[PDB]
Amino acid sequence: SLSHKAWQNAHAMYENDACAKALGIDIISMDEGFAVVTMTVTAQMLNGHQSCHGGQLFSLADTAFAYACNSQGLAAVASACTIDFLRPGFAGDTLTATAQVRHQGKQTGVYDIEIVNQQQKTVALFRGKSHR
Amino acid sequence: SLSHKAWQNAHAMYENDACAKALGIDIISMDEGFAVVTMTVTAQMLNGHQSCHGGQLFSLADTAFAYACNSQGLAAVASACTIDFLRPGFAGDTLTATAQVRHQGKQTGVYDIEIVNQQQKTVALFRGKSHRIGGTIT
Amino acid sequence: SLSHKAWQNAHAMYENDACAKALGIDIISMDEGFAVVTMTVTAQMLNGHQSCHGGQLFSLADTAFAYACNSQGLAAVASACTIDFLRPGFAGDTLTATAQVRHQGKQTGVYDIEIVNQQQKTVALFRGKSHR
Amino acid sequence: SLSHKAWQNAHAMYENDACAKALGIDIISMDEGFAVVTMTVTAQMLNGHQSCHGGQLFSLADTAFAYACNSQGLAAVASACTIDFLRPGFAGDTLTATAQVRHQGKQTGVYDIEIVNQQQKTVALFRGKSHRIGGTIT
Repeated sequence: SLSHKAWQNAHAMYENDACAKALGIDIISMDEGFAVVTMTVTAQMLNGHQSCHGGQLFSLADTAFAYACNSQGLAAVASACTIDFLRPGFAGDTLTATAQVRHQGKQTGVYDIEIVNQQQKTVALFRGKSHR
Repeated sequence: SLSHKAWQNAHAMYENDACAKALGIDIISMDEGFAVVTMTVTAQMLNGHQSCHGGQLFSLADTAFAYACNSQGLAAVASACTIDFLRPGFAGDTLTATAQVRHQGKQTGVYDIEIVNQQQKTVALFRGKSHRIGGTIT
Repeated sequence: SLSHKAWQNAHAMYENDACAKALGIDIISMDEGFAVVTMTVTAQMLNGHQSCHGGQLFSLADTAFAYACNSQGLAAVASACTIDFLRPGFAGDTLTATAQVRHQGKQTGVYDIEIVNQQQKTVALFRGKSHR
Repeated sequence: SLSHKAWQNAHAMYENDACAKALGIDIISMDEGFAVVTMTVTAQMLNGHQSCHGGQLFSLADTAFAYACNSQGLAAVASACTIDFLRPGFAGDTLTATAQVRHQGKQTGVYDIEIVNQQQKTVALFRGKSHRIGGTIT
């Protein structure tokens, strides 16, 4: 019932935590409809121009997004995502991704995620459309 | 010709692409403004629904995109892009990403990528915008 | 029944035709899941830099899209749209918008629209996500 | 100060903006990187569901966007953008589009626009990318 819903919440949280662990992502701040997580770029994530590969950035943002869904028990997947890359993230940068619900409908939602560096400059903007 | 140059560029890039090699991406087709790459979904890449993670799918699309927009010999990177996820990728699924130039100016370009599984079903649609960053490729 | 569905088709077509009329849009070619329509930019559509305003371009593309939905009886609205503007459309250009279904799900779809000028250069690319 | 300059720019542009005037757009707030504009949905703008047309909604968002990204005094145009439609706009609805800078480099910028109706419900979310085209505004 209620207890199945609670179980699903806890299950979605365990899964999100396992991906975060495996990516080296830490929760810094989290509350209703938002989450701020951090990650350090390591030399293992560099593309040929020595910056963070777009797929790690996309995961870091996906994980922040999952945590923002999960702050309110609203487990969802992304159905679409738009991303502006403004500056590269280099090895050793500490990247902070904030995700924030902007609209939550009956079946779908829109979430914005901003990734910034340790100089507080914007590395990337995402807007995602979610489903569930 | 243009296709031979496109493949030389792609061989140069792939030879030091550890993300592509780590994910098992192979390149199967190359022409100027055009690339087709391939990857098998292994269990390691799955979320809680036994479905491929977005970042792996994004990475596949971004790889066909990097090849297609670097194929003319001018180093270029993504400034922006959009992805629609249409169907899950399940373990064992073989996924083919095809990237095709829609516009290429002196500095900027637009490239459409489609990811299709072995049943010929669309998994995902991506559209990427590139920016040349100066000089020749890595 | 069937005849209600047929009536709705014909009704959606009349509406799309009235918007096209009011925008000066002509059908050039149309078939299952695609439509190619044209429009001339008039001096009444210019912004301050003397090019077509983005909202006329958006309408021209919306109308091509409606006609592509309607080619197969699949009346829909756009829920999201992404647009790259590559070159302006100037007064007197004849702009051709092609719309093409790329995916059609149970409730939703994706359509691509390209607008080109009379020199066959690309003026704008749209990708739309549709609903119905 | 910065806001006074922002409003001078906006008065200069609006004074010859016939699309804004034709659609009844008014400007109500201006600061550097920031603009709020307003419009009432009349019957003339409705589709077959008695709902505002996308192009009118797009035009409203693009107007707040043009104001916000021209507010620093450097002529700039949209190179790309994306819109999510969330709720219909019905006749009589008063719609407010607020545009806020997320990034502004020397040449390019990103601006987020939200359209809200008189019940404070979101109608639409738009994100636009701008490109400066040289010199001062029209």
